Amino acid sequence: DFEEIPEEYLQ
Amino acid sequence: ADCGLRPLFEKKSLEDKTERELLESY
Amino acid sequence: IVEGSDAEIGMSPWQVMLFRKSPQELLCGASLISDRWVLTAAHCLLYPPWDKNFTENDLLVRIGKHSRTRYERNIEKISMLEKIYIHPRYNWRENLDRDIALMKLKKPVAFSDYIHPVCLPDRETAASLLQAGYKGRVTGWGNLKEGQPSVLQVVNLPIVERPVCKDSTRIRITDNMFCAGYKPDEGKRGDACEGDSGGPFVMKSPFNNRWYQMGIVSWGEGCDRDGKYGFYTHVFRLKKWIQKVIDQF
Ligand SMILES: C=CCN(C(=O)c1cc(Cl)cc(OCCCONC(=N)N)c1)C1CCCC1
Repeated sequence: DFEEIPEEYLQ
Repeated sequence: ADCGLRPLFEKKSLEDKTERELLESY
Repeated sequence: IVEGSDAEIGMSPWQVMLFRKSPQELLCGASLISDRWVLTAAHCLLYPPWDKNFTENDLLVRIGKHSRTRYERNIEKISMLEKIYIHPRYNWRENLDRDIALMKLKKPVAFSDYIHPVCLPDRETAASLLQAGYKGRVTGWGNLKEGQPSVLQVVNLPIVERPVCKDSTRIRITDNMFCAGYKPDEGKRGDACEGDSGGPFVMKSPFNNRWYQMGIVSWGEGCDRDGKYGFYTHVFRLKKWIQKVIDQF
């Protein structure tokens, strides 16, 4: 459902 | 100190579509 | 939000999305009160009956959004939390009394057309505006039905007399809450709902034309039931703890 966000943030 | 003033409305003197209902109730 | 409408772009530039890293999900609403401080409901972070206890690294705040699910490139900012502060006497065991938390962002956000903080009320805006029959505005990306919107929803709801709030529920209502919603006979509907928690209940001052946050979406019984009402944390009554936290840390 949610569009993936920059992995920069999921760090 | 600029709180509560919306760039795309208050700052341009434009009203959103329902805020009149708010103001009319006061 | 139930029985609301799609927000206009830029309509609520203080609206923040509380976002779970993994599984990547919408936790709650929240609001931007300065370039570094977000205000939300304590129960979004800490609710032991539901084994909910998130920490700083569990979490991302996304500011400037309109689309629920899209990553809105060049429009939204996504920030990491430095520190969550729950009210010390937040009452999760009984009635969600003092349902309020502050989150300090790791770095400040820059403002834009889509990102702008809301005012917190002073004694006198509170006294003047927080009155039965006066309408405020709630916003969020939560359920439309007691199913979820593509875009930020908005609904305007009247403040309800305190006795009517008390007589609508078995729950013990405190001075740190107020309730809002249409009565069964008034013939308009609307309520917050699941997913909307932590979001702003705001009013526009007729004196200086600013938007003030009077409430935080707290709790209800179901969503949009006749004879039931939404309850909100009374931000003004808890302002002293807000001032304290902010200028101690
Ligand atoms: C009678 C219901 C019991 N409780 C809940 O159902 C309840 C608990 C939590 Cl953490 C959140 C909640 O609602 C959050 C969604 C927003 O509120 N809903 C509505 N405005 N319709 C509702 C809360 C617990 C304490 C008082 C009510």
